[PDB]
Amino acid sequence: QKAKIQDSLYCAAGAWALALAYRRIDDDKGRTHELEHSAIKCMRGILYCYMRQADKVQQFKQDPRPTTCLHSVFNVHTGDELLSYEEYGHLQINAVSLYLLYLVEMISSGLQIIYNTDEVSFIQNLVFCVERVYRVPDFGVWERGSKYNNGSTELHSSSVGLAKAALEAINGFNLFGNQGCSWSVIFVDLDAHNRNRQTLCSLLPRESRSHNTDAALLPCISYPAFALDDEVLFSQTLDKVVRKLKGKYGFKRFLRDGYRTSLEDPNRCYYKPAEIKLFDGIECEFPIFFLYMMIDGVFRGNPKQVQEYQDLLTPVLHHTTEGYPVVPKYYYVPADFVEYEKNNPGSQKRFPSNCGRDGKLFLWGQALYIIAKLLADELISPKDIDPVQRYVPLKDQRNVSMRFSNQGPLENDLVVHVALIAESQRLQVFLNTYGIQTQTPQQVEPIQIWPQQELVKAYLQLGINEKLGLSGRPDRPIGCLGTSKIYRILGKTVVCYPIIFDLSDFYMSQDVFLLIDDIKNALQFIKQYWKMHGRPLFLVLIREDNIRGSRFNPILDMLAALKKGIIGGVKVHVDRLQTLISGAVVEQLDFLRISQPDVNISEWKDKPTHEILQKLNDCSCLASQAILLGILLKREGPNFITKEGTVSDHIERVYRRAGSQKLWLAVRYGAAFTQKFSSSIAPHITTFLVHGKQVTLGAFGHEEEVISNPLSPRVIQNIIYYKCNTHDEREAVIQQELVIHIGWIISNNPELFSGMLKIRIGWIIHAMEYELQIRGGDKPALDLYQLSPSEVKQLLLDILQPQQNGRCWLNRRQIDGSLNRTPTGFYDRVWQILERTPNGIIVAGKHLPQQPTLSDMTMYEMNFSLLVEDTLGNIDQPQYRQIVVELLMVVSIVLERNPE
Amino acid sequence: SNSGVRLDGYARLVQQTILCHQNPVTGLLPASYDQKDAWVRDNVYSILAVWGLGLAYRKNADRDEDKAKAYELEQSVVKLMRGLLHCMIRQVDKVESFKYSQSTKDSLHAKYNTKTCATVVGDDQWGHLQLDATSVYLLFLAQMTASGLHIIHSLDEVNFIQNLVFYIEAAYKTADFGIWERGDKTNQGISELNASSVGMAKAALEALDELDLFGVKGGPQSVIHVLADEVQHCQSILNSLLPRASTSKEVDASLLSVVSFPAFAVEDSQLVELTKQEIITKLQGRYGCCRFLRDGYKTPKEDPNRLYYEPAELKLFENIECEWPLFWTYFILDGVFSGNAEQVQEYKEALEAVLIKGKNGVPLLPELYSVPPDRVDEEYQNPHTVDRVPMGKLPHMWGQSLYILGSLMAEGFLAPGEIDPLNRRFSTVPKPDVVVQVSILAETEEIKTILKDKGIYVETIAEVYPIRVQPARILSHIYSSLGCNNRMKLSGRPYRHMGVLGTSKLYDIRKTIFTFTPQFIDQQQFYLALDNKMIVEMLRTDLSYLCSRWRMTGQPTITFPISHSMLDEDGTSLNSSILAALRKMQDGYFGGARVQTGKLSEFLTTSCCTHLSFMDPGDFKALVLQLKETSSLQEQADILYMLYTMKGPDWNTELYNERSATVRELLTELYGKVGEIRHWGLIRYISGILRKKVEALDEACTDLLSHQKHLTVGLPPEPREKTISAPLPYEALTQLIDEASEGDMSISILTQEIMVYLAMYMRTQPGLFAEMFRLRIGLIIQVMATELAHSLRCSAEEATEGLMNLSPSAMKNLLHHILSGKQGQWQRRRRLDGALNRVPVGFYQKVWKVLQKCHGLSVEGFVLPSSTTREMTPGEIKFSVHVESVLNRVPQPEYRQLLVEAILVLTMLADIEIHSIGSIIAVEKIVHIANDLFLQEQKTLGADDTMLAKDPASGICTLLYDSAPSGRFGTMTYLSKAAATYVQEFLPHSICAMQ
Repeated sequence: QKAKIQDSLYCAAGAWALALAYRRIDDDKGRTHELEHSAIKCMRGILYCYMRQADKVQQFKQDPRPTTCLHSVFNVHTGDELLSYEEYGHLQINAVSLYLLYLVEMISSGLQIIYNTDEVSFIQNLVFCVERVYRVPDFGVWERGSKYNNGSTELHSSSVGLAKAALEAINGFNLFGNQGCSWSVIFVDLDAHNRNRQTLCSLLPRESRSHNTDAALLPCISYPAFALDDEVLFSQTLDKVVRKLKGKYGFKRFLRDGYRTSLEDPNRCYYKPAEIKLFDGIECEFPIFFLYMMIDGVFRGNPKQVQEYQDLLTPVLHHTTEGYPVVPKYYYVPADFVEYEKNNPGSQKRFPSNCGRDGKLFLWGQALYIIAKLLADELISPKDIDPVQRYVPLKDQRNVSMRFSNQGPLENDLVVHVALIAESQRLQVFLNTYGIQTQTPQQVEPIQIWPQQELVKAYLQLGINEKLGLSGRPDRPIGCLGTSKIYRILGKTVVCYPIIFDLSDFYMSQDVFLLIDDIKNALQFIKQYWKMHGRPLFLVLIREDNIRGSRFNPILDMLAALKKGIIGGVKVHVDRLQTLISGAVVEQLDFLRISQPDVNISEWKDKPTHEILQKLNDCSCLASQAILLGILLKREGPNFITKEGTVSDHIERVYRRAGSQKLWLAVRYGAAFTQKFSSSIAPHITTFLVHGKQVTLGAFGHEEEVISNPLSPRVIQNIIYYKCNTHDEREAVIQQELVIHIGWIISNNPELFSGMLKIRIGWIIHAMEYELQIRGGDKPALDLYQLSPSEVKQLLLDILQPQQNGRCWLNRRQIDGSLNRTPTGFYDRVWQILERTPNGIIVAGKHLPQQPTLSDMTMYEMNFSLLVEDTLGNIDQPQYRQIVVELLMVVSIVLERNPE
Repeated sequence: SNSGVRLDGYARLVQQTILCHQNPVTGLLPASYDQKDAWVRDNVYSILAVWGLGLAYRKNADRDEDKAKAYELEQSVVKLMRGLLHCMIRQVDKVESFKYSQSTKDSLHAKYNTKTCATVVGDDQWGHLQLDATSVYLLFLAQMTASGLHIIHSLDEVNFIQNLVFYIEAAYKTADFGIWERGDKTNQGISELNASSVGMAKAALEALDELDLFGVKGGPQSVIHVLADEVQHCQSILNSLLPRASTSKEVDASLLSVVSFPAFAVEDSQLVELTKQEIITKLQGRYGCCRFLRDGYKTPKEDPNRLYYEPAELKLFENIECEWPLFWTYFILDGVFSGNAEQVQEYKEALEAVLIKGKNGVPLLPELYSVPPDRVDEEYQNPHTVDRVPMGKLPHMWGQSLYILGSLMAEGFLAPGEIDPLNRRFSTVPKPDVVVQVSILAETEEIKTILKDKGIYVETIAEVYPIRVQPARILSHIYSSLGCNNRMKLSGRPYRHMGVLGTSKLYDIRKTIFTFTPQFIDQQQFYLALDNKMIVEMLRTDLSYLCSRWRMTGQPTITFPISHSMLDEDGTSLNSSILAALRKMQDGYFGGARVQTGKLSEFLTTSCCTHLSFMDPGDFKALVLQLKETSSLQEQADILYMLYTMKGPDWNTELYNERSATVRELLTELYGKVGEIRHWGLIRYISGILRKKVEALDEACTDLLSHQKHLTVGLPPEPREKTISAPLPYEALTQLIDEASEGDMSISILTQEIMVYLAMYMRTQPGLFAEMFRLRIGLIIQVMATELAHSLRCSAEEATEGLMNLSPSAMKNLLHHILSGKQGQWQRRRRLDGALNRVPVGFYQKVWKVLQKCHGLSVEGFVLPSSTTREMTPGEIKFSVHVESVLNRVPQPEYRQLLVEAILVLTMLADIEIHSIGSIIAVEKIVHIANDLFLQEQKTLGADDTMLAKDPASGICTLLYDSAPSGRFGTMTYLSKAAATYVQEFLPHSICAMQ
């Protein structure tokens, strides 16, 4: 009574392929009829089964968790669940993505599967749910996830690749087929596609952290997907998988795999540690992947691979009573050759499975076999089986959408359009007096300029259905690529500017250098991740408060450079908005129509309420006012009433006044009051996680929290703010500034953080303060809370530098140890040391027994690196740790140079 | 344009009315109100409006928007269609169980659920039997798939539809709860046949004759195959019972749907006009029409929280029947359909006055209008005068959809020929006649020589090697394999007797031509085919029946082999009857049809051929010795019967030392020896031992029941006597006949023979059964045995022995003579009348009229109270049943008849006077007074005592029995004098008679 999704879907695809093959006969006697209707019935059934569960989709749309994951296995007799989610996991996205890709495939073919508008809304909700696949770990195609099989989830490249392919294919397509006007389209966000592509390109070399190579990579990089457009990296991946996974009887799933082998017993779902070491060398064999390699070869026009793989497949294939071809599932070795096989790999002969003689079949296997034989017999053409041109040759890759630019693959010379708009007439005339031309918005009456929240509320409006219960698109910020387009709402043109220009309660937005660097970064990002037809539109706004006297020079220089035409190697164009908007494609949104301080903490802590209120009244210092407000809120509460309204309103007013006055300590203290956070921490933490680094939040010398997997923003905010309440006052904004700066630097200068594994903001800022104190020398060390954003950025870039001689070597050792620097190749040196260390290594009271780490671990896997970092991190003195690692490197060199 | 505005308005109305509760995913609309249920009939009927609207869009679309609108409407239709199909295909076990035997327990549920398509109720909480819903569903499915929508995807659905065809094909002899889910007229529902279900099913079976479900791109196996005899049986049943909906209901309004827009199945348009005029003159009201007389639904009485009506509907449900505008909105469509326009305007103006405007100002059809609870007495004296008030649910999707479809039809946007691409509007076009082809062949060379001797040229079974002939039981066994699936546990069509309509047409099986002989020349089933005269009469009636309808294309073809049994005793010449019949069927006129002769070579080029595709490949030893040595058929049959009963049901007799001769084998062999002698004295005896059953007994039985007649098996008295008031399955009927006949064995055979004879008599001459209300086979046996005894002047045993020895033609003639009706002279006819209780035509009405003016009529203690006159009506059967039960207490037939003339003379005499007797009347006392007066008059004349004799147990003179009815000395005058004297005896000293 158990049914999978992948096998039935593959069988339906094979039946559709056979129907398309037989369609070429006008006297078919209706044989195409039953195959097409079988495909339609299968797809209607799977769609009905998906739509049966509705609460889980809504729950997953908000809080993605294994509890709220959509079920993947259910009874085939009545379409109901039979097994609890505590024994399966049920979390799997590759099936949904593959189903979407195939359904759009047959819709483009000419088949009819959808009937009413409700299914369109369901498809929209499914797309919204699968947009967030790049963060949540999956159980994997093989259901086992990690090779240890203990009950943990890890990221898989194949799932994200399939998601990217489906997201690209579903964009801008009419779902009803031949007929459709305004209720058959699909809307796609480019930011999700860009993030998925980035995650692929980062994680593509290694399928997972715990898996160097698996055989499941082929379908993601073969006919079912066609997702890897890198040729050379494709060639190296194919060569690696072929070399490491080739077998006499086919392809194994991956190395050290005891799946249904002779030693495996049906009594323990989770494998005990060190059993994987015993499980090697007896891995089961799957010949189905010969068929996939046959498919890849025939689409690549290489008959030599076709003939070699056909010759290899001929003897292993089995026959029925009538001689029908049979492809068994897996191959196993008898118990007699358990040890003899280990000495000589492949010397002995394996035995066929139960589903290789009679009474049992592997329908997925015969489906792939029949489709491969159909393609090999040349009964159809590759274009017929792929009407949506998923795979294209190198000479046709010139003017495709969402993949390549019109300039060619190995070219980047995009020109970006930028529009100049003023804000006030006085500022406009002042700029005109200096030659800078700008337009105040009141002469742009036909066109309307709106902020970014109009678009998010509009996107929240769509995708709402009353019968089922639907919240539509979640309220999320829109990236610069989305806002670079032009919109039409109710027949009125709408243009928006990037979120960097809007007023921000934070303080670093008042620095001209930070804004210049940010706008340059945005321009680069637009240049390098733009592929849509038509030049992008960029809107820039200048406020009269930005000039603020002597600060008016750098903005003049930037505007002059913008007028010149080139900004750091990026070509730019400037003209009036009316000419740019005219003659350009505008995208339509028609869904809406259808639908020093003198006050100290200790001295004034015990003062009465009225005295503190009077002191607040008669004092003008900002720091004293802020500290009195803090004492009042800590003692009385935020709901207290003061002379200037409520406590919260007074805090907001004084914080805004400090931000206008640019008192960095005052604005940071007010920000700590406001209980606010940036809306970009999650991208930084997830990109740090996918890079391979680790992030720890805490204070130097105090408790620290380690993060190893992506987490919801609520939990991270809670833990960081409880820590903040425990130890200090103005730190929260400090770690915010450091983390945003570090993320930006790693985004634009990734090689600067080379050698980093565990990044610790507290140790970084302590090293920063120590270096600043050294630079001060005789003069007292300047307080870090009063440093401008430009100064902290410059000091961070200076301390993050590779460093040179001249300074005291002790300071270099301290800063290296604080950053937890490690030499390149240290981990492999430690591993080769332990392999040649019969007893072990004991440092600072920690023991590293050789037997468990040799029987559990291998060369390049990350778990050893984590363990060695854990045992190394017990050293209190960072320079002592650096001395220890240098000693380890010297020992490794001297021992490897002489084996005697 | 104006048409665009009107179509937009109609689409908006449909969207706001019916589509708002479409319930996607499942596709099942709720069955109105807050009931949370889905009735199949309402879901089927609620799609016609959307369907017609989409077809109106499709022809005039010519634009992307209208193309998309038509597409979405068609996709919604197919969604709803598949939603209906899924619930039934989920329940194949029940249809498989129903395919064998008939019962309510193994029937499909009538109320399916919402999402997940589950069950809501069990099998003992609702009436789960509605053939009309399934039939009308399949009719619209055929119409839609003929239109050009793909509804069927998988081939297993074809097998399921084929199984459902057999599920509904037995509607002409299966009783159902009814369209109203209320059983018969009163509650405590008993299954009873109605004309609506049969009429609905006839067109449904007709529609799927060859209509493939795969469209123009089908294959060799894409067409549903249906027979033809069931359609003719349904048509005959409908024609017999068209004026009245059922035997308990005088008229139902639901007959309009059968004889209007959905499923035109009716002929002889005079009956159409008659039933329309009758329904108009009897069921028309003020703001609507009623379903049928005496229904209490939604009444200020009845205690609505209670079911199972108590038998006290005297006047609590008279002339207060609420209303039903559904049959009103039927009339507008019926009128606008064919050629009528002024009636359409009249009905539109009538119905526009009774509409209710709700939200947004849109038409809304109320369900019914209820009489106010206070103004009830006035309506009893002035019917259809008191105003009514709306009450009950009114989201009536059925009526609104039909009304909007009718309005769209009348607007002229859509043509009548588009709704029905099958062209069902021409069922009233007469068909002139058909020509029947008959082929003759000889079994052996001797027969061919004999036929050529008299000038008849034929051919044997040889010389025509390309064609083959075999009996029709092989054909039925072949038919028993259609629509068979092993994965779905489907056993295909069950075995049934094959009609003459199917054997007439030619057949193709694996590039071969086959011909099947008629079933009545089968001598291995029954012996009634051993008579040449009967063979002639079955040929005549079968040719007449074949030439009557013949609704299938091409000319017929009948094969009539000549057997060895139809030669003379010498075996050197055919019988005179056979030669005469051959000469009559030559020259092109035999019976009542034109018959053309020839050879199969000429007939093959002009004859219908049916291509078949589903058969393509994918001390007892002392007794045995005594039996062996003894001779004579009597001892043979006796010893075999004793051995079979005692130890030989299947035991081997070991009479042959080399072949194991079982008892059944010996009895089967004895038939061959009996056949030559033509001894009709033991063939029945052995047939009773082998328990041979006649085919099509249930069809003849239901034909007898359909004529408002009550059947009865078993000789008197009670409780051995039974009453078959409803159709029964073949096994139940056979078991009932067995238990009624007891161990006499031959009684069952003679009862079956009489039943067959009466069935054949009913169709030809349905006029000899008047004045007769309860048929009694046992009484017929007693009467016929007594008649033969009187004719032969022998004892009862000799009369019976001569009775069994008579040929079937002798029984035919004698039964016809008895039915026709053609001292010791008057007593015989009097006894025959008493035995057959041939009451006059207007007896019950006059009895009721007299009972209206008296407290009752006592008959020897038993009393007929006058309170029954208000509990019943003269047209009802129960009053007649009680009257007969009162009259049949006395055993003597002469007593029954004399009571009859006495009560009649009281009836005639009651008209003259205008008074109320106010007393109970004893008929026996009047008869005794009349007899005493006759005795006194005869004594006064001077007749000697010998003629004024006294019967041993009567007290009535035999000369009074012998007296003729009329005349100046008849019994009628004495009865009138006695009745008048008795009336005077209980009268207040004043007659005051005038006329």
